Amino acid sequence: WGKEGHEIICKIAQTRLDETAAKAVKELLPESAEGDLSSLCLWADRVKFRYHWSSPLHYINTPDACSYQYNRDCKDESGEKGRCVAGAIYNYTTQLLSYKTAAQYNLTEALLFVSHFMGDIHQPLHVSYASDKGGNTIEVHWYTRKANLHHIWDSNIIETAEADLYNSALEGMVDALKKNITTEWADQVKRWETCTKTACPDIYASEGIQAACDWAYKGVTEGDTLEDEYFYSRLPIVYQRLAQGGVRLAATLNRIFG
Ligand SMILES: *[C@@H]1O[C@H](CO)[C@@H](O[C@@H]2O[C@H](CO)[C@@H](O[C@@H]3O[C@H](CO)[C@@H](O)[C@H](O[C@H]4O[C@H](CO)[C@@H](O)[C@H](O)[C@@H]4O)[C@@H]3O)[C@H](O)[C@H]2NC(C)=O)[C@H](O)[C@H]1NC(C)=O
Ligand SMILES: *[C@@H]1O[C@H](CO)[C@@H](O[C@@H]2O[C@H](CO)[C@@H](O)[C@H](O)[C@H]2NC(C)=O)[C@H](O)[C@H]1NC(C)=O
Ligand SMILES: *[C@@H]1O[C@H](CO)[C@@H](O)[C@H](O)[C@H]1NC(C)=O
Ligand SMILES: [Zn+2]
Ligand SMILES: [Zn+2]
Ligand SMILES: [Zn+2]
Repeated sequence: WGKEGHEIICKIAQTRLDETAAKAVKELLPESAEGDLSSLCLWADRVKFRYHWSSPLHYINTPDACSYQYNRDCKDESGEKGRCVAGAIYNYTTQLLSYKTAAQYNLTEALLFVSHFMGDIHQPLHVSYASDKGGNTIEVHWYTRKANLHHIWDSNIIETAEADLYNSALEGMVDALKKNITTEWADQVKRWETCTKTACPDIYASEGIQAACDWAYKGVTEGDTLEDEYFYSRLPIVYQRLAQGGVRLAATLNRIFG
């Protein structure tokens, strides 16, 4: 996701932390954050080159098919196993288990990475085809503007919804997502939070590629103009994935710090 998606996910998550997790997050955040996790949920994107080793950790590349397997797909351009967003989530959640224990890692970074990557693993086109670079090479128009399909999913759909209903800001969208988490999707939310291991990234990635095939890629050809029909039909999936991301980020931090 772009800025708006990560902010939404982290705002939802921080309000769903239990007391012990809320305290740990406040302690691990720098003073400059003023206690707001969402103010740093794009930090990972800014260190893609400062920490070049981190760039493959934002996504998963799959073959041209609608399936994800950790062993097959979680690896970077040198084939190094684990170097994908799922592997990163396992890494940084494990690191955070070390908070306040008697026993090398910067746990502020671990928090910022897990927060961002929990978001990215929910963007459908972050678990999609290597052959089109997760939709980055699929050039279309979003209404009147040229854009690639990946960018439409990272940013354009959310921003257009913001402008359509929420006066070009994310607060109204956040409150509507929270409303639905409580009153429309309560049953689902309980399932989203369930994880028998730290975290369950492979579950999230498998959902993501299914969404990529069913919703993101579906019906789209190079050069198409995506407009109201695509926007209105895909918006609910975006809402679902943002809500899942926020719910799962909170549930994961609650497990880690409890
Ligand atoms: C789990 O989280 C940790 C902490 O963020 C993260 O560890 C980092 O791993 C990278 C490598 O993946 C380390 O970067 C290396 O640093 C060493 C020396 O400090 C350098 O020599 C390396 O440069 C060589 O290797 C590169 C290949 O990675 C080449 O491209 C390059 O040309 C050089 O030959 C490299 O920069 C980094 O230091 C650690 N940091 C810490 C604190 O351990 C780890 O990758 C995460 N794993 C996941 C998410 O799977
Ligand atoms: C733990 O990691 C964070 C993030 O990398 C470090 O905070 C950064 O520190 C650098 C250098 O002092 C500054 O330029 C940035 O302003 C800081 N970023 C943030 C988000 O706070 C922190 O210093 C690290 N702790 C260590 C290395 O002990
Ligand atoms: C909330 O759910 C209602 C009813 O299903 C739906 O009309 C609305 O679009 C949803 N809003 C969000 C932000 O998901
Ligand atoms: Zn993102
Ligand atoms: Zn992206
Ligand atoms: Zn990212």
